[PDB]
Amino acid sequence: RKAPKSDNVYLKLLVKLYRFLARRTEAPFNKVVLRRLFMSRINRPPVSLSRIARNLKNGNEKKTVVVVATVTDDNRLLQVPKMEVAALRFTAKARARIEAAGGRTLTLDQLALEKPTGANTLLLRGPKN
Amino acid sequence: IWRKWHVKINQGQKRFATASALAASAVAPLLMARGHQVSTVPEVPLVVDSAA
Amino acid sequence: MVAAKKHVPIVKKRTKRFMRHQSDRFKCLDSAWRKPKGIDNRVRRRFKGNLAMPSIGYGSNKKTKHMMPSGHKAFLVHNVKDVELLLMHNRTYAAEIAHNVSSRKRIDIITRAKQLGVKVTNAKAKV
Amino acid sequence: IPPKPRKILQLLRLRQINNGVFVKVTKATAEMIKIVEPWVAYGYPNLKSVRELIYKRGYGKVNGQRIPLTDNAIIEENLGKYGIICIEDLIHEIFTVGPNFKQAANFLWPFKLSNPNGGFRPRKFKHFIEGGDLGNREEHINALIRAMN
Amino acid sequence: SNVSADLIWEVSRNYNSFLVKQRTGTFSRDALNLTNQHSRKHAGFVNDKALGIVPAEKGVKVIAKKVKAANKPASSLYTVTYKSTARKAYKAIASQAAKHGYRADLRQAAVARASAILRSQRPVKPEPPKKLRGAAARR
Amino acid sequence: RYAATEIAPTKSARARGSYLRVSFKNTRETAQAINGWKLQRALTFLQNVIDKKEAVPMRRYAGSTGRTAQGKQWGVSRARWPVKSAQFLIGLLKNAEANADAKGLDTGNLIIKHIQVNQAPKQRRRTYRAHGRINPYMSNPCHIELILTEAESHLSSRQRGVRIRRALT
RNA sequence: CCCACCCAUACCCCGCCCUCAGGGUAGAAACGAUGCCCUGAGGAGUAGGCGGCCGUGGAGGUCAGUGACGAAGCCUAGGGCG
RNA sequence: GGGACCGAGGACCGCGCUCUGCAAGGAUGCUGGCGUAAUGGUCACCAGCGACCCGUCUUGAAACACGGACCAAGGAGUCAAGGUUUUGCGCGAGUGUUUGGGUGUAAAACCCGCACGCGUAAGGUGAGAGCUUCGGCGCAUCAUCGACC
RNA sequence: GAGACCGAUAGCGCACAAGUAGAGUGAUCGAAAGAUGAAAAGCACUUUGAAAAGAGGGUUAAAUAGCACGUGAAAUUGUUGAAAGGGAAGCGCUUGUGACCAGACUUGCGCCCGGCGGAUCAUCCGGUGUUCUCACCGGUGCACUCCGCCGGGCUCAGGCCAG
Repeated sequence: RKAPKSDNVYLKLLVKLYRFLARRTEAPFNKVVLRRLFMSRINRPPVSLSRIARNLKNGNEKKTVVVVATVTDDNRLLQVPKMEVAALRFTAKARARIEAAGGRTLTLDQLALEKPTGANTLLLRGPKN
Repeated sequence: IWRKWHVKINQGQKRFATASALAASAVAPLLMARGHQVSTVPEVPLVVDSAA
Repeated sequence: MVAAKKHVPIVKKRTKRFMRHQSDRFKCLDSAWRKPKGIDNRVRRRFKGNLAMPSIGYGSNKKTKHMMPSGHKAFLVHNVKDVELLLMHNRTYAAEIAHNVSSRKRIDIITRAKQLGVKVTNAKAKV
Repeated sequence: IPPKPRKILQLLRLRQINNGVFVKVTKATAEMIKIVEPWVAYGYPNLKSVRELIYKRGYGKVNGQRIPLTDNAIIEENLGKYGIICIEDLIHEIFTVGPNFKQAANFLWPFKLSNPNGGFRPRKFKHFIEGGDLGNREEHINALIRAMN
Repeated sequence: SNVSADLIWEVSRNYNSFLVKQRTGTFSRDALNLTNQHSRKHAGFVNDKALGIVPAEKGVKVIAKKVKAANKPASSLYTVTYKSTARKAYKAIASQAAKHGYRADLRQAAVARASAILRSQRPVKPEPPKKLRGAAARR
Repeated sequence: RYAATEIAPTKSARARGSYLRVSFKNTRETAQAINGWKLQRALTFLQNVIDKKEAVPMRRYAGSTGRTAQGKQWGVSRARWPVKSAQFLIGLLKNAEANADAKGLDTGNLIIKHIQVNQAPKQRRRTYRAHGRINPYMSNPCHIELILTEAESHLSSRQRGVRIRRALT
């Protein structure tokens, strides 16, 4: 794909930023993020707070969590650990619960500033099935 | 006469659009791009005293 | 000024039009091109000695497209404000006053265009 | 054309008419050509034929593109890992069939030759030994190459 | 923030009140547009730093944007009228466009616009009489 | 309005008739017979047609038309005597002659410069036919107009050099 | 049996059009980036599928748009663009 | 040595050579006539070569058959309900104001109290995108052994 | 009271003396058909004609608006102008003839002299505005500096077809 199917102006800016990064860097992280900005919404399933909490259980703490999707809230999780999450969108409850725990929420353009090469990052995807 | 003349729009999207319209009204370049003669007025979000 | 920018020679691959099939025979059929949809018509099958079919092969050079023989590109103009839009394009564009512009407004457009050095395609209509 | 000769011509990169390729003689390759005899004329080229084919009609397959061989840097960038760094190394590889003939020949885009100057023969679709143009001419392919170049 | 030159271009690239569209090209009526062409380089109202030249009674009137007054239109344009020699006008305009990092890409375009206005202010030569040919000449 | 608009009305005399109940085809042929003639010659000819002394040639509308020796003057065999058409043409020629007298022209020098016959809106009359059909008998009227008028170098250097030498010698 | 010659849209070289594919383009002297530049290949086409563009009636905003010094419409062995 | 067709690009950069330079990543130099219907273009006609009348239907295909005197205007996959797939948008374990009520510059726009429709109330091993402090960590998904109801 | 409706083959069959004219024994069936001009100012008068009308003359901004009335396409027809035509015409490629035409060009740029006509010449000082180092106003700068014109010389670039 060359042009995203979305009509969002800010999504076009994100694509333009990461198209520049993918061309001028050798990081496969930037190519994955760029290609995920192009795909459809059904191809970008939501990632819940429970799923991200599972994936940093072992040793992936103090890392940057990056999903090119919307981050949702889960009522099954009673305690939310401190984490660094960057995503396309956050729900009102998921953003509040992350900030209440003590973590920080980022956008994809802030991620480019902080981690232009995807260093120390945990990249996840939602359940396709 | 049964032709679905009216359109159902989510109240969330209606309020999103109004917020975007208000924000664009504070942007000086967009005022000129829409045909408004904004050259002799200061403070594009022009606030006049309620006493006047 | 009157002289246009230096350009490659203007070539036209085909000069005559693409007449519609059997439009020479019927008055109801206009000469405007229509693609024949029949399965046995010899125009569609490209038999020799028949009318040609328009195609992208006849496409004119990109560097010479939309240029009149003088080497300018026509820009339709309705008032004096339109010719000042051409101030930066003396050598690349020419002014074409619209068919509904009055006689007195035409004099103003031509007077301004001469000041700007912009060529007018129809400067002698109502003179 | 029957399906069997069609596949061989695709495998020999003989897609259009007057396309020429270099093949090293081998029982694996000899039998392939013997099946496409009613469509090909082949023989043994000399040094002049190899030299003028590469110099005048030599194009390389660089990243899937047909790039003319106008400089030694083109050959070295694509065939320098085998020891071929110039135009004469490429000719030497093809003429004196060396260890890297497969890489040198496949690098060479199939040659696009003109129709012969002087014609083929009164009847060109008979075997060469019957007065035609098809089959093995052996050292007579050089005279044909001069006409098509 | 949410508003930038990149956003205003995205909002206003396809349609504007300044846009003129025909078959032979797209023009712009923006007063801060040096070449009157629709492009991000030349869209004055989009850009934070931009230039524009308009004729005066004698000379040129150059307007530049003030970055610290983007929300005050009445005090957002730095206006200089050049009524001296043509060469002095070109020197100031080019220095205005390049000596401090204020749209050095528009240096050549700005000087050309000043030249065209000064040339257009010159007296006009009378056109030669029209010559008839062939059938028209014989009638 | 008139069709021949290149004639100044001050130097000419004109006459006109509209919705005239005569055969269009017959009137067209007899108008063509007197085209370009003198006024007095046409008047004598049109009278002779009524008395069957001269015949009007049928050029275009002559399908299955008889032959006479009076057509030999025109070079055709098919000629006829449109009496009704001649009478209408006589009246218009007399009227145009009267208009010429009022203006002051010379009637002995007038020629028929322009004569035209056009078609009028058709009239209708239904006749009775067998097998359940009613046949129409549409008439064919015509318009007539006529006007009377008085009878009355960029040579090359080689080309220039050659011409100078030839002029000297 | 031998020599030369004739010509297909077929083969070779060059120009132009379009499509596809592969590359470049920001401490921006910077861009209809939906753009521009470089290289290579390809071009019949019914049913069918996808994309762009043209035209008509009406609506919103916009061109401080055109017009009795003449809108629209109609005629044109008068031109320009595609 | 004698002809023919062509001159694409537009500051420099490269490979090079016979180096005060050059035929080396694409034409320059000198000269003449004319500067107007002269080149060029549109029509009509003559001339040389070329060229079946369209559509429908049937059939492997033709042929037959059917419709066609001419022109202008009109003229045929639309609307509604219910399913369903894909794209964009909002919110997201929730979502849906517009039956209704309350304002209004009054069929617009703005707001929402109670129900209601649809949905919801944690392992081992091998691959595997992507990170890496080079030791390893491992999304989604698949294969296998699981665990629970 | 309104319309993102239709605009005289549309919209109700009916924008008009329309459920009328007309058809059928009857029940019933059922059309076509709007527009001169701001104002009739709807052509006095003269002449030819039996008349219908025609021609002058006149009203009018217009009769190229005369109640066969806004604008007035095509099929079809007349006249005039041009051309072609030994059992079809029409169509494609390429010249030629004849008629008819759109462009292009008319000079610009820059140097060297001479005659001028005028102080927005460089610098410095004050004020102001800005992109904070760049400008603009006022003064100084009253002439080998600067700006426009005119008269010469020269360079370069300029249209078409060619060698």
